[PDB]
Amino acid sequence: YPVLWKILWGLVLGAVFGLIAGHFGYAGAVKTYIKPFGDLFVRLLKMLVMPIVLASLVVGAASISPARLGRVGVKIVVYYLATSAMAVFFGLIVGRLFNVGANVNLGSGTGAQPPSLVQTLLNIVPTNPFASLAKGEVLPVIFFAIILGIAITYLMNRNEERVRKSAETLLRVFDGLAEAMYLIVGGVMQYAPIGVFALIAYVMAEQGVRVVGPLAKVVGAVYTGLFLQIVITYFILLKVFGIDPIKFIRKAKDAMITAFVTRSSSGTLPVTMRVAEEEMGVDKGIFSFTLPLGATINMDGTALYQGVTVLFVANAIGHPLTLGQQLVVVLTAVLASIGTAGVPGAGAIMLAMVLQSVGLDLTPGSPVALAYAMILGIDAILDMGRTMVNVTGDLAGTVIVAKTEKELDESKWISH
Amino acid sequence: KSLLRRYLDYPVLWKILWGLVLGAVFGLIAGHFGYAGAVKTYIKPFGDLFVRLLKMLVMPIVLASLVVGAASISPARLGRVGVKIVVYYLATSAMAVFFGLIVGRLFNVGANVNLGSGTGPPSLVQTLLNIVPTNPFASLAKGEVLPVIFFAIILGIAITYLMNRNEERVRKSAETLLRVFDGLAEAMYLIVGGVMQYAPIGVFALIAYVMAEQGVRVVGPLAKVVGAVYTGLFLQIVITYFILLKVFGIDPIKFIRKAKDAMITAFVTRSSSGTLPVTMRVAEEEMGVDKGIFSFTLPLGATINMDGTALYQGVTVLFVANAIGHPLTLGQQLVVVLTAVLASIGTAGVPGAGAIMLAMVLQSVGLDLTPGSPVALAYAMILGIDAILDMGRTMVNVTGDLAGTVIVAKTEKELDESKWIS
Amino acid sequence: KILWGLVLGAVFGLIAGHFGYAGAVKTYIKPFGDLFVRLLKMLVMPIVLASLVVGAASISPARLGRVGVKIVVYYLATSAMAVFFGLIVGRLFNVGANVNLGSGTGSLVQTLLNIVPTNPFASLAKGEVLPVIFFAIILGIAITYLMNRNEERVRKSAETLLRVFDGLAEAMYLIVGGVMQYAPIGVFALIAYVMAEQGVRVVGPLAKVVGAVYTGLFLQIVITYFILLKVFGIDPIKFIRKAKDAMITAFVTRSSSGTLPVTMRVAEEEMGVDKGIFSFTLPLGATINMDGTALYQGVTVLFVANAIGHPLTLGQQLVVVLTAVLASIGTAGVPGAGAIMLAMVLQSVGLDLTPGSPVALAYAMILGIDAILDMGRTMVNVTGDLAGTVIVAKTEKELDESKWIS
Ligand SMILES: CCCCCCCCCCO[C@@H]1O[C@H](CO)[C@@H](O[C@H]2O[C@H](CO)[C@@H](O)[C@H](O)[C@H]2O)[C@H](O)[C@H]1O
Ligand SMILES: N[C@H](CC(=O)O)C(=O)O
Ligand SMILES: N[C@H](CC(=O)O)C(=O)O
Ligand SMILES: N[C@H](CC(=O)O)C(=O)O
Ligand code: NA
Ligand code: NA
Ligand code: NA
Ligand code: NA
Ligand code: NA
Ligand code: NA
Ligand code: NA
Ligand code: NA
Ligand code: NA
Repeated sequence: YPVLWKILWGLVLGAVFGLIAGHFGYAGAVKTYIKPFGDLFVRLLKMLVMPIVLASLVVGAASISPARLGRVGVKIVVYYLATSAMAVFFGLIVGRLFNVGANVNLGSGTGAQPPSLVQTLLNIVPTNPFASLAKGEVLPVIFFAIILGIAITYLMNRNEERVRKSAETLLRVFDGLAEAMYLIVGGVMQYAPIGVFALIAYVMAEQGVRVVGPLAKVVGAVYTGLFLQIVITYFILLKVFGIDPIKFIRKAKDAMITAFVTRSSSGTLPVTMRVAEEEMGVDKGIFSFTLPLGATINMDGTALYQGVTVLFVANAIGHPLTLGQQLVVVLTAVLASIGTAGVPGAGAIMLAMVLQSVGLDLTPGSPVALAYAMILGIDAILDMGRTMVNVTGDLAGTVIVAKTEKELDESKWISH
Repeated sequence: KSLLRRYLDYPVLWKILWGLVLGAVFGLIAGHFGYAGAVKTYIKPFGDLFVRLLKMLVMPIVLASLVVGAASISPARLGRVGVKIVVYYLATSAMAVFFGLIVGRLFNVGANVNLGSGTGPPSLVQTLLNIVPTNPFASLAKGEVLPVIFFAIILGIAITYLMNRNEERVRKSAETLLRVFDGLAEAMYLIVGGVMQYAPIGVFALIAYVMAEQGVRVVGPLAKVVGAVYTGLFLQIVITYFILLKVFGIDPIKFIRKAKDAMITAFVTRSSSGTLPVTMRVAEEEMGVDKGIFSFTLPLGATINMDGTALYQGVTVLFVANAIGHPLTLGQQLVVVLTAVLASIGTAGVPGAGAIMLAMVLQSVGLDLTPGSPVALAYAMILGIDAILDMGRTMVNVTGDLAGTVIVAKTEKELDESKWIS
Repeated sequence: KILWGLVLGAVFGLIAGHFGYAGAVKTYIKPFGDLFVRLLKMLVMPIVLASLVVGAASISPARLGRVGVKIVVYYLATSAMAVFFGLIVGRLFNVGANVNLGSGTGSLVQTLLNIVPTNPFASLAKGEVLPVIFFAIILGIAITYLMNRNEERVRKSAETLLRVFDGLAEAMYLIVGGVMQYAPIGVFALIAYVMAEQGVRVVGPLAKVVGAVYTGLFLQIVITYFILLKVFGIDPIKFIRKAKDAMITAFVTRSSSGTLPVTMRVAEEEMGVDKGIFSFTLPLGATINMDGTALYQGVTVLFVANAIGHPLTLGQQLVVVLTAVLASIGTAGVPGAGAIMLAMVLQSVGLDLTPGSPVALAYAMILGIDAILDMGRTMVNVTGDLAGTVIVAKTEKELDESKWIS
């Protein structure tokens, strides 16, 4: 059965299974007897994340010039900010069509300390990479791996045979590791149809029943807005750089479906990278840098979930956001999506920062704190679709930057 | 550059047996004569150094040997080796509880404690998922062996795949990586050998401290617990291990003389995981087993195959249940076999975890450790002599790991018969 | 240029702390010093592990063993001299005699065993240098043994492994040099922040402590280091000129362990020591060889007892020499840890830090200027590591005599 089209079978069936079990009251059998298999699928991808990030980027940063890496960053970051900003802008319009939370009708009454930005930045530079590796801190690994692979290529270009042979040997240890990791990613993706089925079956069972109210109308709204981001911003950007966007989606889909049901960008980095190499044809000089960075700081789906649910609260308490306030949201939902860790649920946690920025404080027991908790009740329903666009923008950004740097192997894009 | 240097000249297997016998005589003297606090202060640190040294080697020598060994074998074999070692571990655990129950009733442990007592899916799955690590750098830093065993097996297998490629580039990268582990494994096994120079001293100290602290306590019905447990541990070795060993054509007397360094070390460190470096170096040099086997069976067995604990748990549960005037019926002892096997599989390879898990074995037959009850009193009588019993069991926990590794090896033709001829 | 940022930042921070903009300096200049510290920090664990595995293979145990026996004997004697200087310099300045406070008239072994790691992957993640030092020696010693095997097969495995450490060390030393491009800025920021916050406080008998502590630190360099250096035939003006990057990085980061990458690259590029030496003596000395701490402790211990009217007797000052040496060995190589350990030196002559007591006030006067004293302290903590590594290296002929000629 076509493995491009079989992981898609597990997604649908688990969704029907979980919706059916959820609508019929067996979600506790699904948590006990089905949830563990998706958890196994999650643990397997998780173990690959730290080595496959470290090794691919040491290799990739050696296997390219600094000035390219530097131009890749400036390019990928210019793309990343603007695709995030467009996501906020799309959620705001999609939130109004669906008219989210206007019928929740809570009275509220007429109404900062922004987190230090510098310490988050200094936090990029690790102070012990063995610790950042053991703690799982991807962004500090990205920094050390680039710094390291850059130094390895410098040492490969030295007059000594003794120095060249030591540095070149080190780089082979990383190349040996990276090639081994991409191998297992492909092997675990044999189980991927099952883990997908279990995760979506557990999720649909627990919060299926909850997608029935104006929360259901929220879900309708968030998924619609995510879609526009793809078919408008990604397809147009993809088609703009001469990439058949249908060939792009057809290649991304393994990374999209694991992103969806694991609700973790960082947890689906291995599939996103293996998709970026085998299917997409990107060179490690590119995706070994952009794909892990984007798993953290490029969350188009979160920046749009945050845009849609922020309108839901202000409507739900009778203090709708003015225009001048929605323009603060574009700034601050981008900032919060940059800050959102790539693990399940962290986007809701960061949504608070976005409210605190427009003057909707979450004082406990207040009407605002009530609307926030209506959202967190369907968070997994919205979490799946959110992480998917967080990854898809990482691939569309990697593929687009690659065709710009001549680092895209066009032999992989031929319907024959 | 010191003043004095004279040690290190004797058969280390014979001198490690010298430190064990002498330390037991020494600690017993401080016990009945009251210098047990000098031994904890002035002798225990040497046994502690010997433990830290073996401890530093565990994570590299498991990771490297199993990456090496797992690349150096075919998966369809590895899967059959696992199936073989796993069925052996279960049957021998079941056999140990079966022996502890029989040896426990023969010695009749705790039948005369005379405490009055009033006549009055969910949990295992996460333990399995937890075998799969979610970050191996962390599982390494945290010391999580079973997650590393998993990663190491999974890794080396991928390395052999890459060594078989049309590319000269992929083959040589994998081939290079594989050398780093092989380089690491050989360096670890080297240091194991250097450290085992200190082992006659470290063995002497550990047994001297334990015998000093808990010697005095082995005088009462706890002494009869000791009598039962050692008798069963002895029976488990000379009956089930010897009969099992001889059935597959291994001289059981040759096994013990090769195992002894691991046996004596497991005994005095009371930690399977802590005697793994000696257990593997013994599996290679003395036993003649190939890294394709013991790099998997020896770390897997240090955790999940505890024959010595599974017999300890059978004897002490009979001791407690007899001690409250509600002796165990047969139908319960068949639950003890079911549940002490389960609880011995769960017992971590650290000193004392068998008592901590012994509680789970009691909870399974209806002896709750509610505070102030008679039951909690008998459990604490056991925890009072746990070290005296901890030594003898970890010896049989490890002795059974070597016996299982060698027996599985000869069925896969992977044992070097040149060490067994003379 | 690292020496210009040090001068300019100190003049700058003194001015800002004098217009009350020390919180403007903490807000807008301290981060550059923190980047420079995080950058140097990331390198310590790899560049220590790799350099010592390499260096320990590339030398004989009996040398390493004799180097150790030599470096440890050097380490003790130079430390003991510092306290004797702090006692003399603290007594010369008569520190804290005008504080006039009335006072009432009437596990070590585990730290040793702690050197032996129990999981080296963990000791790596934790930043525990000394347990890595032990494992790296134990490892690298094993590699040459396997490279000195009859096998072609094992010779190539270990030779492969050793190259991984050599490849890593060479990248580490490379990055240290690149990070030192930023160092003129990071130095400026750190000294500007410290001068801003604690400048104002060098004004009282605290000023005389700063005067006293720095004066003795200088003698340790210009007397004991220079005399010992000249005794083994090393030009001290060429030495300091080579040491300076490690000195000034140690000065403004107040972390010996944080200056390890600069101290080692100075030991290789500038000094010319072989990894068989400095990859063992320099990380060992960052922890246990603190001349600068032992002199602070001698001067400030005199400061407390004078400030409370129970001056130390001779028999007591001779306990300070023993115990300020011991406390400097125990002081971690991070900012401030010498002050924390000064407490153990006070308790050693009977100045207990019972809360609210007169003793506890003099301690807190000292902790108010700790950073002003911490900078000068960590500088002589590494400066003594370089001087001894070079001196011990020349005794094992492992010093490159070509870098000391023009
Ligand atoms: C006890 C026996 C009960 C039998 C079933 C009765 C339960 C109520 C209807 C069930 O159908 C679901 O419930 C919501 C009904 O409101 C829909 O919400 C929503 O569904 C979309 C989003 O999923 C939104 O766009 C829609 O506006 C909104 O109707 C939802 O989709 C639909 O699947
Ligand atoms: N699901 C997480 C966080 C979120 O849901 O916002 C991610 O993008 O990786
Ligand atoms: N001694 C422990 C378990 C126990 O205490 O029984 C071991 O085998 O590692
Ligand atoms: N500054 C620290 C400790 C101290 O202040 O003494 C060091 O030298 O490493
Ligand atoms: Na974006
Ligand atoms: Na992303
Ligand atoms: Na983010
Ligand atoms: Na068993
Ligand atoms: Na065992
Ligand atoms: Na166990
Ligand atoms: Na010294
Ligand atoms: Na020092
Ligand atoms: Na110290």
